[PDB]
Amino acid sequence: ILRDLKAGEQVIVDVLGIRTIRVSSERRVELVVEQVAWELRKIRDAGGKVVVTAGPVVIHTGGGEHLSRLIREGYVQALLGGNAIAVHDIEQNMMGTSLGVDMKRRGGHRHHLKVINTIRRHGSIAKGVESGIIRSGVMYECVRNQIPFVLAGSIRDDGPLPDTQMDLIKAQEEYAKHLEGAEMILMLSSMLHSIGVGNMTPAGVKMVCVDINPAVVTKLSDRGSIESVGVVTDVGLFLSLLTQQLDKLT
Amino acid sequence: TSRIRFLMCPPDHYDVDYVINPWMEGNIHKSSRDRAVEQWQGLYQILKEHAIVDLVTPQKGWPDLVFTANAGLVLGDNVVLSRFLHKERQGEEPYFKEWFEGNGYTVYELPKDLPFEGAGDALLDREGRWLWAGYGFRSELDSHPYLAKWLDIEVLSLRLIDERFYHLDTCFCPLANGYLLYYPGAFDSYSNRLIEMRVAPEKRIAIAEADAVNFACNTVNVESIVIMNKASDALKQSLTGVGFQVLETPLTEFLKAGGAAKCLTLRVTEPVRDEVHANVYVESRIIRIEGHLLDSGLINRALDMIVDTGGSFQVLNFNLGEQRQSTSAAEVKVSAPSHEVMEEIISLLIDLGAVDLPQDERDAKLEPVIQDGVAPDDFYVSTIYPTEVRINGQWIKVENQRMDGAIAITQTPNGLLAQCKILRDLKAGEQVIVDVLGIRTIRVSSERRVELVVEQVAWELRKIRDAGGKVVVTAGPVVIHTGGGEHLSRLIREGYVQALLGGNAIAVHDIEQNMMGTSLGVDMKRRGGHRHHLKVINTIRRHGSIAKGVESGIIRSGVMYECVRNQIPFVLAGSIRDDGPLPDTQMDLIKAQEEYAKHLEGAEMILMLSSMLHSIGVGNMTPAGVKMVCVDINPAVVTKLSDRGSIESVGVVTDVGLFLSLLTQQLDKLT
Amino acid sequence: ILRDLKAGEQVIVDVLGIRTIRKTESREQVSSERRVELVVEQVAWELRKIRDAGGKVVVTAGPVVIHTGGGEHLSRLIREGYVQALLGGNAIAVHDIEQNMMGTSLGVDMKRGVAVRGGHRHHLKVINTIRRHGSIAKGVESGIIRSGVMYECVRNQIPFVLAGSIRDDGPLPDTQMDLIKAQEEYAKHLEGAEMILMLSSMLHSIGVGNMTPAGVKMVCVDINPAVVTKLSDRGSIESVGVVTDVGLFLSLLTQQLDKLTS
Amino acid sequence: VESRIIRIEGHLLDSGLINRALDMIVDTGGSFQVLNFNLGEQRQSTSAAEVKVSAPSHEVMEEIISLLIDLGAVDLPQDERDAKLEPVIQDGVAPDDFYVSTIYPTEVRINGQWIKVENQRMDGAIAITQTPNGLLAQCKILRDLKAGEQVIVDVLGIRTIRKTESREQVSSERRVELVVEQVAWELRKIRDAGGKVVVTAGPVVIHTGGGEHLSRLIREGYVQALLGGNAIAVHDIEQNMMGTSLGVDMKRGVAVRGGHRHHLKVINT
Repeated sequence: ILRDLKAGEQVIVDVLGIRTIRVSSERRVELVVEQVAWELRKIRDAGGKVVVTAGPVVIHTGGGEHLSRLIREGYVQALLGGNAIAVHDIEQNMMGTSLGVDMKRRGGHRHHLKVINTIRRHGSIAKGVESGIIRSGVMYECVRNQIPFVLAGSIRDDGPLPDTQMDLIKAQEEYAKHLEGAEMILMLSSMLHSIGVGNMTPAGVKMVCVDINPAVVTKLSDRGSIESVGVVTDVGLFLSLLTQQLDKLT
Repeated sequence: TSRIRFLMCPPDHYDVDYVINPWMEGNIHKSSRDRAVEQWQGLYQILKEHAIVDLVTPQKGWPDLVFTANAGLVLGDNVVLSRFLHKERQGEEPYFKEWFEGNGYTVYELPKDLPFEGAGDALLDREGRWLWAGYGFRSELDSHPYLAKWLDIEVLSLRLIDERFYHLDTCFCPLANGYLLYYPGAFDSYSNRLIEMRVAPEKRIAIAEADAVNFACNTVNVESIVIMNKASDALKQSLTGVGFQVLETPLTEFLKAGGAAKCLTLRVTEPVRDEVHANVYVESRIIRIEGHLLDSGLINRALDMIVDTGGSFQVLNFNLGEQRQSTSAAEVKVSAPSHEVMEEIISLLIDLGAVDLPQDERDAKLEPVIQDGVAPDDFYVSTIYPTEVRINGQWIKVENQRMDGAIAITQTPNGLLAQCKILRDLKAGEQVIVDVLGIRTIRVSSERRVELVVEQVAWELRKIRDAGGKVVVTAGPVVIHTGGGEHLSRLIREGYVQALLGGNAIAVHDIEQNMMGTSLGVDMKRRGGHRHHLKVINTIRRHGSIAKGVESGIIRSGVMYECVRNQIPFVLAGSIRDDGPLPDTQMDLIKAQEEYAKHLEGAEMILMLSSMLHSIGVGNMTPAGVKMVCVDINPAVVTKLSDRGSIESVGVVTDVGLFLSLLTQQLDKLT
Repeated sequence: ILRDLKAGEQVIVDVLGIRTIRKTESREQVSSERRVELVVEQVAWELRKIRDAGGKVVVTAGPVVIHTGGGEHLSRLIREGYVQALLGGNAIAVHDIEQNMMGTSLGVDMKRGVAVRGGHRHHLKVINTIRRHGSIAKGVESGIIRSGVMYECVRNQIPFVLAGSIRDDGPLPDTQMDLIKAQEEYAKHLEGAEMILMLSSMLHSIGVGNMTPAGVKMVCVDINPAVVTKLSDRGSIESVGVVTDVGLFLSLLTQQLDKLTS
Repeated sequence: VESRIIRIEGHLLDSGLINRALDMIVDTGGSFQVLNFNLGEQRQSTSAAEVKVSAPSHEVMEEIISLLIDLGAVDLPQDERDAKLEPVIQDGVAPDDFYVSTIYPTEVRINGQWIKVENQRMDGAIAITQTPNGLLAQCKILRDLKAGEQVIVDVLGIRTIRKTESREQVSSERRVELVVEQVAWELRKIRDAGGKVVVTAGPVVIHTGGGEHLSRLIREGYVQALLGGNAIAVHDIEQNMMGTSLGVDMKRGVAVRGGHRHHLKVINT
């Protein structure tokens, strides 16, 4: 694996001399989008704090440009996620793919691993931005607008990126710290990061939980309706309707 | 007496100190004192150019005293003092009372713990003809009869349903010359119907959400002048177009507490008409419910049903019963804003076993069947539960109980017979129970994917329409339920659909959504009873066809409407589950299959909008070469129809309302 | 279509002298096991109690019963006196007869529990054969139908009603295509019912539900939790619903019924 | 058997607050008797009820009172007592019977005085300390507890301060069976040949009652290594020690609420 390579080893490049041997209604979504957009604009305007958690499905499904727009226009004060969402976002922006899938419509792991290796060689996402190889997207806007982010590691992480916190005691601490003072947590199909964040968050914080996995949603919409809202829908579609609605409010 | 007087109160002690509405949330001690004073001065000085303004003395610890609209409601020499729901504003009441007394008003006071929040929740018709009174968040429905009596005026009740628009004056603004500025989405379907019955279309200025969250309805109308926080260009054009002069003055510091220009003012010189007198549409009825009330949660379920349906309550007494296992009993006064809503409520409470007090028990009302297969207006709709009805002072058991029928009363050799019958089995001359008296019971696709298919399908639809080709649509009731009917009827109106194939249920729900704003009793504005549904079926059966319903003017919009108005052929194939059915529904399925087949001839595209079995049936009839577009969340009507190869059959697994929404949006982009 | 053929017409048989002319581009492309098991235990007990007391049990059933291998178990239930009436559509009868005559069932490999393509020939053959004999009952009498759900209904004189639908192939001559009469026939057989067993039959289950008063035990089995959640709105003392494989459900039910009367 | 009278106030009849309280009592293993009910005069007036709660043991009583505390159940003002405190003796370990915190704003009674708990979160312990700025009550996760800290145990002297609006609200059986037949055969073949079988497992194994069967597989030599997370180990141990599993009633195959106490107890132990 990349992180185990040692200075002085010879590595095969190019491709020569290699062979192998053998659920929510239309009304519902629209009502929640209406409410969440109003609240987001309201909180931003009052200088409050919104925390977003996001999983790779945000990128895969086609929602990354909507998220990076939220981050660029001041609606997001911290981003919590994992290794995979940062890799796929950087990948979509550097090569227009995510897991080798052209966003223009399976596919190889080459783009994915090239991204990981390139960011490891620079040493951080921010140095990738500074050197000019990351020019847009979710991680880009976090760096350019100095929005704090935390990437918590997982057992399945590829690489990982240098930025990824592989000491989970520390990761839980960093999450907790960024959650302080949050008025709203927007959880964009981030699964275990969503559960972890719910466990850390006291009552009184507005929780918005978006996912097609209709039970990260019901497990987080258990804190009562007045402060936790749930929608079961594609997160890219949700983000698309949300940014549209924010524009209507101007 | 042509001189207009307002009461205001300066922001000396104003801030957001607590949270009692959704606007205050996040805003504690976030008000700027300088900007608040400057904004308040802006409004105050504009108002003084057009009217008289008195001031209440400001008071430390009661910041929302600036919102004088809620002090009470004045009409002539009488005032009904506000009783606030939240303790944080209740401390204002003595200072408001003091001002009204000092100015010689006759002050009426509601019972303690009966909330009513003044002109902020009750807005006079600007010609003084009636009072519009809100309920749902702050003022109680049961305060409305007091307003009517004490201020001697007709009172119309409106139910608020959006917590951001928690006072009537946030979303509703009567104007000079009969105009009305308002936000329909703040009201339930019942209330929207009432507004539309009372105010002609030319006089209604319905605003968009963007204007509503700027508090554009929270407007002070002096004569031809309207003063408000901010108006869009569109809104300014509408208002100036009918002769108002619009004056804007920023009030964002007060929006932080959930109020604007109108909330900051109380008009104390209001038009008093000699011919105007007390009139109350609110009605009430006392019921008794008995059993293990606390344990079963039965009383909780009854009360929630009363409130969800649009009414109100007051528990008059609750008795525990004196041994640990014995049943409890509660007497509950139930209130409703109209007779129509009362009937819906009483129908639901009947199933739960609610009964009259002996002194109030009455015989069932009866009306004659005059046409076979048609019930008289306001027939009671049966449930699955065992039921008794009171005829000539005697309770008799209903036979052949079944939901969604009418109860027919007939005379026989051995006495009165009460029989549950489906509408189509009613015979001329039978008597049917109407109203609600004398009735009781006895116990998957990604974002990219959807967008790509929408793009392709929109292009193809516009292309086919423009070349004069033929598009057939099949549609199931989920199109209506999910919220997609207006999108479908638009496709039909603008020439994209040459025939519509469906079943009984989609026609019933579409007509229902358009006549009463519900679908299976669900308000589209956000379970529910079968009354609306059965009333639709019965009404169309009485006219004899959907087209005669259109012609007579009772169907005025929607999917079936546009089919009739644009002479688009439709076929409704029957099913084993059909209610009624509608007259138009083909219950001979050999014939229905033939009529489907005939309408499918020459089709270049079939758009199947989650129509399930009608989709399968249509696929079986259709040769290769016809473009098939299959939309459904049931991800295997989709895979079973997308089996004819990708070049001619396209499938998406998604909400059909969302799909239709994106489709009509995309069609507009192509212009 | 078959029902439109007229005596005297010449019809292509066999497979000679037929070709396609497709253009180039065309030819070239929720309930856990523990839950289900406790529900089955409660239903099996209610079911034996009702049969011994001589009560009436009505079953509605759709094709997924055959596809999941539930057919043998439903057959057994009918054979041993638990089913007094059977309500369904065209499709369950054709699939049951196909599975029993040909060992196949349009769209599903029953034996391997997976979808398959093709199979229309066996399906249409069955429909044509029953139309030739003129009824399911004559198909049993002539000995061409020898086993299965429809067979047991005929042999034990259990009444059945097949309500037509807009998607019906054929239909069978038994299938009632006049839906006013179909609703009347359903309502008649529902009279006196103490339990209704709804075995993933979607539209028929809702129709039956509409027609059924309180005081009737409703058991609703379907892999789609959307129809189960609909039909289960009568409170947990009247209705029960499980979201599961109906063949699984029927298998356990018959196992559980054996434990009771032995 | 233990008994305790509690008081509940609010819009009891229409919020169903009273009804949710009674349900929890009986579902957790207790019983109740409503001793009295004072009905509010209007719809918005508050109502009050006094309820005698019984439990078969102290343990079950604590479970009930923990649930009722969140609904805003309080003591009659003369039955108020100070929260019991026990010291932490081992870093990152709470004393036995530590109270388990919730998401809700919470006060605790220390020498006759009600004190607001800071840094509130669920599944923590509440540590009490005297500081140069007064009494401090702090919600702390278990691993952050330090030897010497005083921690609330039992269920006395604790109340919630929730505001009014808050307290008041694919594979068919045949397929699976043929797959199992193929896997069982491959599995026996590999074990007899001395090969290596690795299992990964998540909590849903315990919830669905698979735990006894996985146990059996390991016991009889089919499993050479087990890979999983924190959660499967805690749920397995909880099910076997306590007969429960956070979030699921294994026996009845349905979701349940509550259960955090048993879960946190296992982790702490």
